[PDB]
Amino acid sequence: SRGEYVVAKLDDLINWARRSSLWPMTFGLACCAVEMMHMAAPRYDMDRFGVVFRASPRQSDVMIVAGTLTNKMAPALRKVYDQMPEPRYVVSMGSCANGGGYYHYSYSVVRGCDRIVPVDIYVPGCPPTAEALLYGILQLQKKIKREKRLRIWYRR
Amino acid sequence: MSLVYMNIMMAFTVSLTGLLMYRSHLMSSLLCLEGMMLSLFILATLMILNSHFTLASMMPIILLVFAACEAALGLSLLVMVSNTYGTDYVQNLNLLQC
Amino acid sequence: VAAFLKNVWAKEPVLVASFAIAGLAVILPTLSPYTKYSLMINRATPYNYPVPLRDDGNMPDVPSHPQDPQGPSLEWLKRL
Amino acid sequence: MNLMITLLTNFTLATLLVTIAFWLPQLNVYSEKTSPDPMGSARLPFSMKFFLVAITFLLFDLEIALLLPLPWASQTTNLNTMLTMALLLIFLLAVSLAYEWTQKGLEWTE
Amino acid sequence: MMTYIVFILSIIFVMGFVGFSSKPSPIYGGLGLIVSGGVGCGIVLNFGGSFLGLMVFLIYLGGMMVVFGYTTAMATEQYNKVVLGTFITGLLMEFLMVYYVLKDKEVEIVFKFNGMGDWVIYDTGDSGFFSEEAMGIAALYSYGTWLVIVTGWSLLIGVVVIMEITRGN
Amino acid sequence: MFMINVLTLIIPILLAVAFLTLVERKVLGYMQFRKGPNVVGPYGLLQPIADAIKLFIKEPLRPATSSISMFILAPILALTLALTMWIPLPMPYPLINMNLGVLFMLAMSSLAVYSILWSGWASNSKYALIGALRAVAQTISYEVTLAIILLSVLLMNGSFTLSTLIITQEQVWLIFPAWPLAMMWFISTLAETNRAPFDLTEGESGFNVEYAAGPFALFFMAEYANIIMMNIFTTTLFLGAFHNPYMPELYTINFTIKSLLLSITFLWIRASYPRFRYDQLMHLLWKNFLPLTLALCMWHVSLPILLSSIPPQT
Amino acid sequence: YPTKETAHWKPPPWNDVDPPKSNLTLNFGPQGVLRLVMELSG
Amino acid sequence: MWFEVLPGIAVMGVCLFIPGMATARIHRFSNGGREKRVAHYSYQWYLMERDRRVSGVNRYYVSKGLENID
Amino acid sequence: PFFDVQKKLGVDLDHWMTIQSAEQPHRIPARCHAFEKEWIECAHGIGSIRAEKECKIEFEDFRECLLRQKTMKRLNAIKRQRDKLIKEGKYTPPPHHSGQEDLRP
Ligand SMILES: CCCCCCCCCCCCCCCCCC(=O)OC[C@H](COP(=O)([O-])OCC[N+](C)(C)C)OC(=O)CCCCCCCCCCCCCCCCC
Ligand SMILES: CCCCCCCCCCCCCCCCCC(=O)OC[C@H](COP(=O)(O)OCCN)OC(=O)CCCCCCCCCCCCCCCCC
Ligand SMILES: CCCCCCCCCCCCCCCCCC(=O)OC[C@H](COP(=O)(O)OCCN)OC(=O)CCCCCCCCCCCCCCCCC
Ligand SMILES: CCCCCCCCCCCCCCCCCC(=O)OC[C@H](COP(=O)(O)OCCN)OC(=O)CCCCCCCCCCCCCCCCC
Ligand SMILES: CCCCCCCCCCCCCCCCCC(=O)OC[C@H](COP(=O)(O)OCCN)OC(=O)CCCCCCCCCCCCCCCCC
Ligand SMILES: CCCCCCCCCCC1=C(C)C(=O)C(OC)=C(OC)C1=O
Ligand code: SF4
Repeated sequence: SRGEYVVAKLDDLINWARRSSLWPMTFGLACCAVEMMHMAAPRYDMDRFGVVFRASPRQSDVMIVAGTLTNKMAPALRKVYDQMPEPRYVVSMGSCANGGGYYHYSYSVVRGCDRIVPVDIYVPGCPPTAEALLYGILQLQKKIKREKRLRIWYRR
Repeated sequence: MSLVYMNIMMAFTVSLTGLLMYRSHLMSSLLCLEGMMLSLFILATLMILNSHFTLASMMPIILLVFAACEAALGLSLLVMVSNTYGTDYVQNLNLLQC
Repeated sequence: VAAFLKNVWAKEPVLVASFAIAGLAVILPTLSPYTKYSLMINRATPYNYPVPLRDDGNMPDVPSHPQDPQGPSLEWLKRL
Repeated sequence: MNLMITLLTNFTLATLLVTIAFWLPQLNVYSEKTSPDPMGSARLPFSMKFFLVAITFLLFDLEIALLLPLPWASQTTNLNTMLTMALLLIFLLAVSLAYEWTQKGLEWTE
Repeated sequence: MMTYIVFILSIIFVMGFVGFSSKPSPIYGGLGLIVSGGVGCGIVLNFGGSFLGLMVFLIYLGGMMVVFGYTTAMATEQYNKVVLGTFITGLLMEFLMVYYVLKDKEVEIVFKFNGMGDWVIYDTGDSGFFSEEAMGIAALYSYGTWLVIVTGWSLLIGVVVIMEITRGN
Repeated sequence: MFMINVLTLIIPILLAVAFLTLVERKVLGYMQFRKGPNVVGPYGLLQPIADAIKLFIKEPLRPATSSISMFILAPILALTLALTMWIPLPMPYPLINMNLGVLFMLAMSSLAVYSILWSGWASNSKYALIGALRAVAQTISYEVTLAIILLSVLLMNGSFTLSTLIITQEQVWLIFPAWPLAMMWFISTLAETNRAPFDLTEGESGFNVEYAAGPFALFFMAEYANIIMMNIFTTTLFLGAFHNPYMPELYTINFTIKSLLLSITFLWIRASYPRFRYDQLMHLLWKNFLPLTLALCMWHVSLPILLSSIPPQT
Repeated sequence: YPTKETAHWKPPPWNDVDPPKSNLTLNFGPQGVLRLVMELSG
Repeated sequence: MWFEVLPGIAVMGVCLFIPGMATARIHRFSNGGREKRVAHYSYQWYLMERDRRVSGVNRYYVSKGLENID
Repeated sequence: PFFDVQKKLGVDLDHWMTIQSAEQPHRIPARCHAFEKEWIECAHGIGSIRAEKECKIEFEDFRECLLRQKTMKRLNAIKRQRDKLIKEGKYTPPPHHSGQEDLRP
């Protein structure tokens, strides 16, 4: 009918707006933050996708966890995650944030950042290249594109 | 006479009664004092402009300058007593009863 | 007296420039020959009406018409 | 007449934009957040430096209010007197600045 | 009702004075005083004093009430029946005065005031190729030599005084 | 009929602000050996629309504000004072022809700091209040030199009217007899709108940390409108254009080009230098700019008397 | 003549000097990474 | 390369050219094909009101010349 | 004590402002120049006690120029009678008082 068409077009509009202006915050913990800085370099140019460089935590959309999440750092990570306005997304970069990586069996390393925050995109590597993090960002954009919030609201 | 004169006199009287009855803070007294000056400014300016007294047009500028210097001195005194007591309350300025 | 100026111009040139500009501004209008021109340009600007005088009989200097030869002249202003 | 119409239009456009910016995510039903400055509960420390620069600005602003009618005042016939008074006023401005300078008034916010 | 614009502005002026004079909080008193100063500048502008109203905006509001609110932000740490009571009674005397003015077109409290619109007192002639208030202010450097001298000396002495008393020694 | 004039003034201001965001992103990218946004639209032409919609569907912060009244009122004042400082601008004919338009602009610019003060006080954070107080002090301290420079420049004009400023520069640009005032005015307007290398609130808390994304966007839009307005005012003051009374489009195109070049110079400045410290810019103002401003003010009072070049009062 | 009202009235000090009745502390959290505790005096 | 900033600058230039052109065209249209008359002083306003009264249409830009005198 | 330093020294520190009928810039007249001039030409040289009684009518004329209570009262009475006659319906306003006059110049 008409209402389903209207909510489908509005959903496409809001998903295009959200996926094309992803403002990231980056947790500069370890090596993978240096590789994030290298993706923000002129060669790969995160800004040209609408993805700004080092936005504020109070206005960012996607939060990137690039490095090792230790036991002394995890409550601060949760506190930063809780203050982000919705819609919020989390990208895990590298093995240390994915599952612990080299320091998985350590006494002071959280075995994956998914034990603290919900994670949408997992980027594998040690460090994953700037190409790989760019691919993960674009895959997150694809995930945002196929969201169906207004259709779900109309059907309920 | 005119009506806006009556309104400016009543505004001055309201600000004077506000100054003359302190509530808690010294800053509210300073605000009432400066509202009194503002009412004086408006009254004198209206009288001078309506009377076409050309050479009296410089008076409200001098009045504003002198009363703002007064207000600067008062703000400095308020800052000094706030540094002494930690607050600008008028009930702490009672050492000189004895 | 002479090396002091050089030292203070090497160290604080901004204050040297400020004081020099101030001294120029305070000693130049008393020295220029064009201040009198400003005086008689400001005093020759006709803001209000030139009210005529009743002819008693003895005013050879006061003209009876604007195009009459007698009266103030602004040829110095037209040439300068 | 036209000026206050323009003022009202600017005010109502600003308040319309602010109302839409506030109350439009209010129609969203996102979540309820609990949320349980580097200083936790420290009192604001009173600094004499910020008050000093504020009062210095106020006094210089007053002497600016005195200096303002110079473009109109330059058209007077008494040009020597007006020039002398203008130079005296700006010289008093400079002297007040120099007194603030020498007695360490502009210190740590130079 | 458009002929009563200065009267309506004066009503707003005195209402703001009642509001800020009730002393709810120093910052709210500052906000009410800012609004009252803006309305009073509107009164002066509608009377013909463009320069004096713009002085009110530039010096009183933009230059001095900034200092008042700036000092208010450095004290009076952030988080009544009396405030509401005096605000209500001040509004009551104000509106009673307005009704008694407009019902009989004359009033006496201390002086005798007339209830007609205040456009009657205006002058029927033109000022020529200049504004009278600007020439009156501009005569400060030509006529007011003594006024300039005493005002500038008082300002410099005020700078010295403020520097003296805030030092603490 | 007049409301059409008001609307065609105020809607292109918002359009120019959004495309100023896009232009600044692209120019900074091309100045940092990279590209700006070119994926969202053709050469990024659709980036402000997407960014605006995203910011207007963002979750609000919902702070524990001490006063919701001034929390509402601060963006109101910021946007109203950003939009109301355009009406006496001659383009070549001002929308509201004011006899004292220059001093009206000075009054509005002096009134603009209440948004910073109320935004700092409304947020419960004390560090936000401290940042707001520092920003207010810097803003008023540069208001001082703005006023002195404008006063000293106006002595070549003869009145406060903005339309006469075109007539004064009918022969030569005003940057030729007043270039030190032009440099000091440009730096003072750069520090007036809180821009680099004077944007201390972005360097190590802002005055609007607790504000929601929508009101933050409104504050930022007001700041960019202030930037464009200040550059247009500087162009009118020092780089006046040739105005044909039969073809106003010549003046409109000329000052549009000059003001766009000045705003691009603002963006060029913001990506070349490190930021100042607070005491360093206070030193730059109270101890470098102010004495030279006073000396040049005395020079430009005493100069037209000694040159027999008093500008006409009317 | 001391009364009941004038019972808490102490004499003034001999030198007429009354006693005057710390510094700011900031906790810059981890929001590489580093925490800082700053004792600041303005 | 660098010439790709030009569409954004062109859109900004159009949006800055619009208000001045609109203001000039509105002033010329609303004042009978002439500039909007400036009245900064009371003498110019008195001339304005005299011309409005002498127009016979209650409209200050309808200016009548030698066709009115006898 | 009122030490007349200005008259002793010959300086003019505040006499230019002290009255409205004095020397004003650009020969701008005030609204009540003539009344104030007549009142001053009365009161000069006779003291306050004699000037408070002798030609008080000049001061009454000056005060009536300054504040205009009698003119306002007369206009109020005329307008009140006009309003009463208009409401009771025995007065029709003329064309020139309703905006249909096409004024002189
Ligand atoms: C609008 C037109 C365009 C304007 C220019 C735009 C492009 C240029 C942008 C430049 C970079 C901007 C970003 C940085 C801004 C901050 C830095 C800054 O501006 O610092 C200012 C610096 C700061 O000085 P400073 O801090 O280096 O000074 C040293 C001071 N001590 C030693 C105490 C530390 O300079 C000034 O303030 C000077 C201002 C201009 C002076 C003009 C003088 C004119 C000549 C007078 C006469 C000289 C001859 C002698 C006398 C002769 C008499 C006959
Ligand atoms: C008489 C002319 C008109 C005067 C009135 C108008 C003045 C306009 C300018 C106003 C300036 C106001 C502020 C002046 C402050 C001067 C005092 C000062 O700052 O002294 C300190 C300074 C040394 O600096 P420091 O102690 O380290 O302070 C930290 C900054 N570095 O010390 C110095 O750097 C030395 C400063 C004093 C010596 C300056 C000499 C300049 C000479 C220029 C050429 C001559 C010009 C003609 C006038 C005669 C000057 C003597
Ligand atoms: C003062 C001047 C100010 C100017 C401001 C604006 C500047 C930029 C102007 C626009 C530049 C070009 C934008 C092109 C957008 C993409 C158009 C397009 O082709 O979209 C295709 C997309 C998918 O189409 P689909 O049918 O799925 O494809 C399958 C077929 N093989 O379909 C869709 O996405 C749905 C349809 C989208 C249509 C978008 C059209 C452009 C929208 C521009 C908005 C602003 C317009 C100007 C407003 C101010 C002036 C009036
Ligand atoms: C009742 C019916 C109407 C109901 C309400 C709906 C109103 C219209 C809303 C816009 C049109 C709906 C469709 C939105 C886009 C859907 C199609 C799509 O996803 O297109 C993708 C395409 C770019 O493809 P992409 O995935 O980005 O690929 C990157 C390159 N490899 O994208 C493009 O080519 C560009 C897409 C542009 C979308 C339109 C332009 C922006 C929106 C303009 C109107 C709203 C905002 C107006 C201005 C507000 C203030 C800023
Ligand atoms: C928290 C509260 C809300 C805050 C946001 C809204 C308020 C603040 C932002 C807007 C500020 C507006 C300032 C308005 C006054 C500015 C001065 C002014 O009007 O100047 C223009 C003009 C004088 O120039 P001139 O050329 O001489 O006049 C024509 C002569 N032929 O003068 C004229 O043309 C005079 C025209 C008639 C009189 C106009 C009076 C306007 C209404 C009164 C003031 C309104 C603002 C009150 C609040 C202030 C801020 C709290
Ligand atoms: C009527 C509303 C018009 C849209 C609002 C103003 C334009 C959008 C600004 C968004 C924005 C952009 C593009 C942006 O790039 C940016 O980074 C510098 C911002 O600040 C963090 C922004 O706010
Ligand atoms: S995943 Fe590898 S590169 Fe990344 S932080 Fe861990 S050790 Fe470093």
